[PDB]
Amino acid sequence: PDYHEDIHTYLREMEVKCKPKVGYMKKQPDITNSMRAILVDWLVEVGEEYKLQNETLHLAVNYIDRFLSSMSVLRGKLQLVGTAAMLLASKFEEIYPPEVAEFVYITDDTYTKKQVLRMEHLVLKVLTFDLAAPTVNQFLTQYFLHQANCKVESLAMFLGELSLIDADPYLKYLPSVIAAAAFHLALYTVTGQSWPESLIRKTGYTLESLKPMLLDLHQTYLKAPQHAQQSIREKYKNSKYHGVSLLNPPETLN
Amino acid sequence: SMENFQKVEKIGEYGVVYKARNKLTGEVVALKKIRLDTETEGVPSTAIREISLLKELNHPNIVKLLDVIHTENKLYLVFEFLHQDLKKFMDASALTGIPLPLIKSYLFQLLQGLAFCHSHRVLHRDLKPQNLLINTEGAIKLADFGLARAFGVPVRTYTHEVVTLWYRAPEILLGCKYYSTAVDIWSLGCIFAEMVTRRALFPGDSEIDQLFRIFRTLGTPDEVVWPGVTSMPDYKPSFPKWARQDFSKVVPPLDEDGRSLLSQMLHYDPNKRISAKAALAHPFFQDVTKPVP
Ligand SMILES: CNc1nc(C)c(-c2nc(Nc3cccc(C(=O)N4CCOCC4)c3)ncc2C#N)s1
Repeated sequence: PDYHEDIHTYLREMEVKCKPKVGYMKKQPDITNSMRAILVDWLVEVGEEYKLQNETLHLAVNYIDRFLSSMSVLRGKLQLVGTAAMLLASKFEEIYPPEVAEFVYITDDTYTKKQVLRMEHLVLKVLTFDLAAPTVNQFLTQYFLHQANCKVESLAMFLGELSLIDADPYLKYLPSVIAAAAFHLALYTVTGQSWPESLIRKTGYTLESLKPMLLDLHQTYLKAPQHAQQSIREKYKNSKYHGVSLLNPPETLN
Repeated sequence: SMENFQKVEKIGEYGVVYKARNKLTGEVVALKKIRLDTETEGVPSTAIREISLLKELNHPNIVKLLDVIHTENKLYLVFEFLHQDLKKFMDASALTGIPLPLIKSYLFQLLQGLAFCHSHRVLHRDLKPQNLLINTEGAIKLADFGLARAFGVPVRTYTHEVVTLWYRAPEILLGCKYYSTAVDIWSLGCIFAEMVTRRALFPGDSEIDQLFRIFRTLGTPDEVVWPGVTSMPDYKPSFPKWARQDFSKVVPPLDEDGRSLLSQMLHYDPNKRISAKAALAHPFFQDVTKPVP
């Protein structure tokens, strides 16, 4: 309606305030980028088992990167931070959230129920109750209106989801920028078209400004079948997403 | 913590509400106590939504949250104190009625508060006289965000069990797959007429009765006034066919401009139902002032 311009402007304002530290992993003595990739891949599987929204997944990752920007954590307690973050994101976004007892179950007897409940309250304090954050997913649904191929949409969310795995180098790009590159790249792979005129007038992003981001994402697509993480590729094999993870990537983009 | 506050009296019952006083500064406030489920489910989702969304909104016509106090077993919310709610004010004016300029003033401020909400992607979903507060100067503010939600563009399928029955929208009663900002506008429409006629517009006592009270007044809808109405999950061809009636009998005291605005807030098709932003420009508000109660 007449609000979607006011909302888009407001979202561009809040994504700056809700951004994590770019170089936090260098200051964490006991954990690495490799360990973080393992945690995110596991959270993807959980979303499939209990059938949760894709927005819920994006919210949980945001909470985790902000918490680890402020507090030191040992490798043995890393899974406990992830479990409580996925629970908070469910209460905020889902119509029917899973009960606490089921979050205890999927950790396979590693932690107790009393431990999960206490970590929930600590995360709320550290973030000062600020939970309504913009995501890559939120910007993509607005971009979709400027088309209506349903296969281009599935491939677009596929590329965007892959970025959550690797802190290097995607922690230095804003969500709106990541959305822009993922859209144009999926559009050039399926049909062969490009970043629409209408969106240049809306976002103010040109194809030149998206260049450093787009070249990074292009390489991630090519080398995907050999990444140590594979939970995302198998998810988008399903016909519910039109089996988009089987298409071959283009060789050049000009 | 709480050693600086002194309680005066209990206000009502979410959680429990008190009126209290700051011992060192002299400020009067309102305290809302919430208990945590330490051995079971933890912090309630209604409290999580209410606190995170209210911290973003700052407007003269929206109640202000001052502080949040943590405790191992409890939460305390600290609000500004206001003098009375609208429902109690309407009962005190049962014999004389509410002056027209004051009705015009109150409604104008309510629309300014709602426009700010929708501009920041927030739905209220519980607008009624008991959740609206006034002071001794002529102001009015929105309150109780315990049923609120942040939406997206475009929307998804959300929770179906929403809004107090007397103030519920027709699209919800028919079990729609998608709803949005149009449901908040409908609630303010029923509130407008209640201020004028000194009684509720559609006081139904069941889900099926509520729907029929609307039909006998606005007329039974068809595909001409509401395209796609017969595809709703709870539509039935056995519905009786009543005819629309005159607005000169619905709201007698209202004049030309007032009746023009009312019929746009109660449109059947949510697409054509007027928005809060566009309503602020209607000719009815050409001479708006600010009286004192
Ligand atoms: C609907 N639930 C509410 N929770 C809070 C914290 C509310 C609130 N209440 C007030 N003040 C208030 C409300 C209702 C009644 C009286 C009251 O004591 N009287 C009214 C008649 O004259 C004398 C006695 C006071 N202010 C702010 C909020 C908020 N937020 S309502």
